[PDB]
Amino acid sequence: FKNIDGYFKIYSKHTPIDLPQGFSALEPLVDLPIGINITRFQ
Amino acid sequence: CNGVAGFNCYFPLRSYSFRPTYGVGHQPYRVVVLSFELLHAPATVCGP
Repeated sequence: FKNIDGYFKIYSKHTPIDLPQGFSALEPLVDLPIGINITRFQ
Repeated sequence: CNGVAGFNCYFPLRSYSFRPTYGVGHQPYRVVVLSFELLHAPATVCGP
């Protein structure tokens, strides 16, 4: 999750298998023109 | 006026009672107003 230049960007990746080894890039999923201020999440 | 009509107590509404028999400059006009915003913004709405 990133928030830059008034845009919210979400990248995602899924895999069927403590964190595993190996390399696997994440592909872009969604961009949103929301333009708010973000400081905390849950 | 204790919530009742009377002298100096007028209901602030008035009816139109539109009829097809009025003059040309008397029938109701259907009006719309479109307002834009020319500023720096994400610019969600844009033309074809």
